[PDB]
Formats: sequence, structure tokens, C-alpha cells
Amino acid sequence: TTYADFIASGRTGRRNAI
Amino acid sequence: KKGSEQESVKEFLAKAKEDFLKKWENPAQNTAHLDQFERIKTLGTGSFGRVMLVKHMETGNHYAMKILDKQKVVKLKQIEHTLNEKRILQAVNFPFLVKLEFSFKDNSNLYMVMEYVPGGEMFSHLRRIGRFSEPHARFYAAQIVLTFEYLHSLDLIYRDLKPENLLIDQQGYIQVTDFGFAKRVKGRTWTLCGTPEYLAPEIILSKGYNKAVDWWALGVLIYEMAAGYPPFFADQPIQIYEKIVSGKVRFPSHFSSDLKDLLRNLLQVDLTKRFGNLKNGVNDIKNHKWFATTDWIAIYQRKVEAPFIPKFKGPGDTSNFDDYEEEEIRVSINEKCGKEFSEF
Ligand SMILES: CCn1c(-c2nonc2N)nc2c(C#CC(C)(C)O)nc(OC[C@H](N)Cc3ccccc3)cc21
Repeated sequence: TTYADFIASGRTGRRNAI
Repeated sequence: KKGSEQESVKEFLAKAKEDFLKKWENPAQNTAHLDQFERIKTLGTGSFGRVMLVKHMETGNHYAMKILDKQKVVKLKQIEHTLNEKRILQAVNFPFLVKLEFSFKDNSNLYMVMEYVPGGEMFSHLRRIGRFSEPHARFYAAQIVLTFEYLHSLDLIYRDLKPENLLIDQQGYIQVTDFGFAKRVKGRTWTLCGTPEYLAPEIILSKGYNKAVDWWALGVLIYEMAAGYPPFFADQPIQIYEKIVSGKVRFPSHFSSDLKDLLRNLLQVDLTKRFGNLKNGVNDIKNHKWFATTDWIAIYQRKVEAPFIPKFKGPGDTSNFDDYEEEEIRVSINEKCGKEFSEF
């Protein structure tokens, strides 16, 4: 599932532009 | 079937520009000093500074204070952005924007003192709850649409829409924060900036962009709020950009037909076909089926009951924010970057 792929990528946390 | 409420909105936006231009022309400077505030705790961190919970000592009022290291702002090429941020913040006035209360600078740092929103970021609530229902997502979306309508009428581009930058207040309403990439732009601008997941194709293709990138980002936000994850993600940013520019989006099966249609029009790679950027402008978004139940005036007036109110534990509570290790704020004996931050 896509949601599972999203969890698997360590980019679920707060994302900073800079 | 009455549209004299659009005549009133036109008149509202005309008054809003008049007030903006007065403050834009004659901005505020050094409205406070660092010794008037009690530093309590770090609320957030960044590459060129940090945000702190603070207490105005004479009054007792809690505020957020963004502290920017001038040397690091110069190093990371954010000088113009920092100047944009302050000048825009001091000139704007809208229900769903965080207010700048004070600004000042010293030898080492720039300081912006602003409204504290203890409810914390939408991001944390979304990640915990998993995803929001469509009515819940629509409630927040409606506030962002009205905020972009206001900002765009003043020729401002926001360029950093994401759950991280939307705070939830005591009434459950949005407070848009982080004006770091906000810019006043008539016509085009060229800076590559923002968060990969939320970048419009124009920005990635390095071609020159306008207000329309905000409406693209709204699509990404509405998708992520309703799905629990964003439409374009991958292990690394470069793979995210490939997906963004491809013109391919997959929707969860639970997304309504109306939601899918709105998002197809917002996540339109061709900018001449993107909702918000057509001849009817924002009204294409406002008149869409998905917003059929939205009372736009009631939302602006804050008369709609919020679907979610965060747990209130006092005006100085920070339980909705992560914890950060605490470094002392050192002000140098020598003035740093005096010329670069002269108009701050
Ligand atoms: C801690 C969450 N937070 C709050 C806030 N939380 O509760 N009440 C609030 N107002 N305000 C924030 C602002 C802002 C702003 C203005 C001045 C209004 O544009 N910027 C953030 O981040 C900026 C940047 N993305 C990373 C950063 C951070 C620090 C240095 C350098 C870079 C975070 C913010």
C-alpha cells in the first residue's frame, strides 16, 4: 500500500525547506 | 442566487490594499528590546537560528520569538528573504495569519516576536490522527483559500504551504506561520525555494513563476490532509521532482469524486489550465462542488464550529511541540553584518 511506502520512507517527520 | 456579496468582497479587498500600502510604505522598526522578554524554552530549530517561547515581562504575555543569526543568514543566502519576511508581516492583517508583535536586532541576531499558538502545528495532529475526514480537511482548506485570496490581491506569494506551517489555535482555526519565503511579486520570480513535496512544476523547471504555485501547493495540502500522505513522495527529492513534473497523480479509493476533480484541476502541471490561475481566478475554487457546503463568510467571521479543538493546558504550554536542546543566546561585542540588515 502507498501509505506503507510513505512510512517506509523516513520522510514522515517535520520537513524543513532550508 | 445573489452576488452582491462579491461586490462587498471586492470592496473589502480594496480597503485591505489601502491599509497594506500605508504600512508597506512606512514600516515599523526596533519596536522592542531583548531584555524585555524572558526566554523560557525552544519551540523549533533551523539552519540559521531557532524559535523560542518567550514571556513579555511587564505584561506577562507569552509570545513566540524567532531568533536569526545574521552571519548564518548571510552564509545561507537568506538576507533578502529575511527582509521580505519582516516587511510583509508588519504590513499584513488577516484572521488566519500569525501576527508580528515586535521586531528588533542587535550585534549578532535579528529578532521577530509574534503570536504564540500553543495548539501547535497541523503536521503533528495529522501524523498522529493519520488522516482527516473530507469535511475536516475542507474546513482547513477553506481558510487557506481565503488567506491566499487576501495575500494574492496584495501581490504576495507565500511559497511554503505545508502542514508544518499551519498552526491550530484555541478555537480550532488556522494560523498561517513562517513567512520566510513570502515575497511581493507583480509578474514573475525565480528563486528555487520551498519544500520538495510541495514544489510546483514551474519552480522545478527553473523557468519563472507566479502566484499559481500557491494554488498548486493547496492541492498538495488538501490531498495530504485527506489521504494522510502527499501525492508525490519518494526516498530522495530528485525522484519526487520526476513525479511532480510527470503529470501523473494517483488518488486513494476513499477520495470522493468531487475531491478528485478539484485536485485534478489544482494539481494541473500546465499553468494555463490550473484552478486559481484562470480568468475567474479564485472563484473557480470557491464555486467548486467540493466547497458547495462551505459558508465562506461564516468561516472568515470564525462562526463555523471547528471539527477539532486541541487540548488546552495554558497559554505557555508546549506539549504540542517537540523538545530541543537549549543553547545560550550569545550577543557579540561587535556588530555583525551591519550593512546587510540595515533596513531591518
Ligand atoms: C515553532 C513553530 N513556529 C512558530 C510558532 N509556533 O507557535 N507559535 C508560532 N508562531 N512560528 C514559526 C515561524 C515563524 C514565523 C514568522 C516570523 C511569523 O514568519 N517559523 C518557523 O520556522 C521557520 C523555518 N521554517 C525554520 C527556522 C526556524 C528558526 C530559524 C531559522 C529557520 C517555525 C515557527
